[PDB]
Amino acid sequence: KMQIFVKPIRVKTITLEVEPSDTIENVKAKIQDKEGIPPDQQRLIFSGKLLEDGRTLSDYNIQKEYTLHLLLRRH
Amino acid sequence: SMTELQSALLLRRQLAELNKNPVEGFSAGLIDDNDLYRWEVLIIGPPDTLYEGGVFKAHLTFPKDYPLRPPKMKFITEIWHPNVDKNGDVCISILHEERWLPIHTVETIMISVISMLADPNGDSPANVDAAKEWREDRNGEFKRKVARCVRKSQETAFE
Repeated sequence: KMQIFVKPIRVKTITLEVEPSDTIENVKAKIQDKEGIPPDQQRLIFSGKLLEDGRTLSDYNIQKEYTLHLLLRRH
Repeated sequence: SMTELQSALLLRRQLAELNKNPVEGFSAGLIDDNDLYRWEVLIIGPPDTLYEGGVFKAHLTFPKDYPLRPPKMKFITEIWHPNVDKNGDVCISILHEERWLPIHTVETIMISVISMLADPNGDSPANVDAAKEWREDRNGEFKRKVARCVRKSQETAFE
């Protein structure tokens, strides 16, 4: 018996065009457009926080080229 | 002054690195943007462990003379683990004072904490109760307890 690894070959990174005034809700809506994930399946994470839908990217000091973390419900 | 400047420069560069190039399995950042020494982190229960899927919030507090001295870590989310005190404090060897070195970063610490969830250290555990259940009944009560912790953590994550 031995051990091997398996990774997806598809690029998992999502690229978005946003404004600092966009809310986390709007960002989740844009993620759905590209990947087709319903908003209530996503939670966005950044700087060690669960980003709340009602706040803006500006509220979290999210600048250009930053990367957000995507949490999904497991089925 | 030099010590406060060195510690801040390192934490700053680390923060900027994680904002743009995060590492899979955790997110880390500042609780308050004006304080570089009080971090908060979200840790995902790694795959193929009893913690898999859990969303674990924790705090990571650095001294002014970092990297000479380690930070202290405390889980905010409730968790059942031998190396996690009942109060949430994380007692692992990499944070004493496999040991602490002035080259370790937030990323290096999370790698050790993630491995901890897969392989606890049996020397001087912080939760003797959890340590006993993990040695004697790993897939029974211990797995049951950890499963509850995991469920509760996912509840607050999608609130």
